[PDB]
Amino acid sequence: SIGNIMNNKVFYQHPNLMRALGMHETVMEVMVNVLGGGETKEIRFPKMVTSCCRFLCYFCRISRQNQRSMFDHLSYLLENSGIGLGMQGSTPLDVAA
Amino acid sequence: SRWDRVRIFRAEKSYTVQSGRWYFEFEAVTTGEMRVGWARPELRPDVELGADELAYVFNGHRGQRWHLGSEPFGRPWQSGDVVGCMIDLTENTIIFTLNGEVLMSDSGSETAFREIEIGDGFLPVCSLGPGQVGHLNLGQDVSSLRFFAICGLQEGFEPFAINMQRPVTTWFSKSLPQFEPVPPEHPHYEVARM
Amino acid sequence: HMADQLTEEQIAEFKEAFSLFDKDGDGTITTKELGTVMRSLGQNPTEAELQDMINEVDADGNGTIDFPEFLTMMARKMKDTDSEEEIREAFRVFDKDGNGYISAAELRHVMTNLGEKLTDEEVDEMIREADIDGDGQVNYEEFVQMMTA
Amino acid sequence: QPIVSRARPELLHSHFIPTIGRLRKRAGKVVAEEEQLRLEAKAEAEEGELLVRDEFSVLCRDLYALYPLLIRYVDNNRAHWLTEPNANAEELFRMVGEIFIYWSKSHNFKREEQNFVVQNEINNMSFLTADSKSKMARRGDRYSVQTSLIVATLKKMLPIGLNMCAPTDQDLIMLA
Ligand SMILES: [Ca+2]
Ligand SMILES: [Ca+2]
Ligand SMILES: [Ca+2]
Ligand SMILES: [Ca+2]
Repeated sequence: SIGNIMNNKVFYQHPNLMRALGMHETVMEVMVNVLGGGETKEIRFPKMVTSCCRFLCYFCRISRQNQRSMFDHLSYLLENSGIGLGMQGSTPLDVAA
Repeated sequence: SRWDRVRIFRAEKSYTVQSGRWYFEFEAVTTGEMRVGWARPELRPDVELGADELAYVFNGHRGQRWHLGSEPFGRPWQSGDVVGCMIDLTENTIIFTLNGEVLMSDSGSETAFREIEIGDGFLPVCSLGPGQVGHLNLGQDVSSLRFFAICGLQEGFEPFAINMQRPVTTWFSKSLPQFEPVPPEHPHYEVARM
Repeated sequence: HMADQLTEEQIAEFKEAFSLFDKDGDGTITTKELGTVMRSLGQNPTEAELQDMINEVDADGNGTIDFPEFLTMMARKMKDTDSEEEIREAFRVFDKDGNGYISAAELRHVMTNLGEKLTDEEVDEMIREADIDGDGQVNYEEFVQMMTA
Repeated sequence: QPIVSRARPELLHSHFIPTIGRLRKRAGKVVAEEEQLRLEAKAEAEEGELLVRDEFSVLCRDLYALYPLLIRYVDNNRAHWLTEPNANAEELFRMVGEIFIYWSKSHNFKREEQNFVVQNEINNMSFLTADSKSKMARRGDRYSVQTSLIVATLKKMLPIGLNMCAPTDQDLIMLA
């Protein structure tokens, strides 16, 4: 689903529409639920986590308004970035950066 | 020899001027290698005038001005020509005139040198080459000057010795070798006391 | 950002170009897909350089090129075309007519459009500062070395 | 310019003084019109501002047709005038001085002179260095206020004016 969205021209032509749909909030909530479970001993479904994180990184680079929207969850991303070191690739810390 | 070629004449260091506008004349009896201008009190006797930063002189043999090198300026003089050296320490400029006509460079520059720092001050100076005769007039008698009224009087310049009883004492570079202590800062020679 | 660098039309054109490379439609560009279009253009590269020209833009290192990476490549290409030529457009803003000199009337025209207003006399003050030649016009060479008018 | 080097002193009174006087009164007449326009501000003042610009432009042409000859003549005769005071030389100083005052006060006068030099490619440097080249001796090459003939002629005639004043008048000059 993330790959299809990032393959769609509308996702890049209308960043405001994506922001209105709350797409970044929905992806973030899915990611933290996986990170919330097993937050210290083991992170499972690593491919999903790095797919959501990579999606959010490209989401920020589309426009400054998208980047500002993700900036409002900077503290939310940081508190989930303590165990993100275990996963390699795109991490919640990378999204915050 | 290399040293018995140029004889440098300058006023005594007690006449150093650090302010005001001053004027003096130099008559070229001959037409050979002679330089005239203004020099700092620390002028070195064995160095050609204008070859370093201690003198601002005009070479009338071929029309050059000398300060840290040579560059064309003015025209060569003839026998009997009078060079009027003028320094303006309020505008930091030096003006040379030839028979009352201000000399100019290869441009509209009416001044030979500009933005000269006062520092220690300046002294009238002249150098004569082999077989050269020149007359230096520092203006103790204002009537003796031949072109001061034509160019220099109305500009606010004064003769270098306008109000002086005795003639200005002059020092010359004597080409008699003498033994002197080796300078502690000599560029090439160092003496170590063991 | 992509929105700053690219317009809606450019994004549509890039997507069509990406779909031209991706004949399968899976959303990724493989080496054979990249190699096929190169042969259509005449070049016959080897897989050694073919992989290198993929890794040079492949961000996640999966070995395939997707649309987000393809757009990021084109975004850089549009951005890096202009490096220091920004002064050329600034010169043309003051230079309405199109020649190589900035006139006082032209300087009046831009100053009229801007918020600050001049009393038709101080316009000569800054133009003579910028114009060193003294011809009353500031050329491109005088503008870049020092900008006041 | 080459033939002025042999000019006789009689040309100062016979030719130069009457000619500059005509230019001086023409300059005063134009600036009188210029100040008339500004005292009554109107939307019609623009229609008439161009008229004085044309009058200044033709005036600057006449000045640049005589000053280069006058400048060379002054250089070859300034020494004699300073050595022996001359009533005619002092009169010429007043004429060139008043033209300079008109040039300094009037804004259009400076503008038209600058336009005349650049559009006609007047060197304004050979006119001041020809004597140096005759004797076999960048910044504002297009135009500069320093090399303007209106102010260059005055500076060459300035010692003549200062020669009139006695040294006791220096205090009065500062007060004025
Ligand atoms: Ca494919
Ligand atoms: Ca990829
Ligand atoms: Ca223009
Ligand atoms: Ca210019």
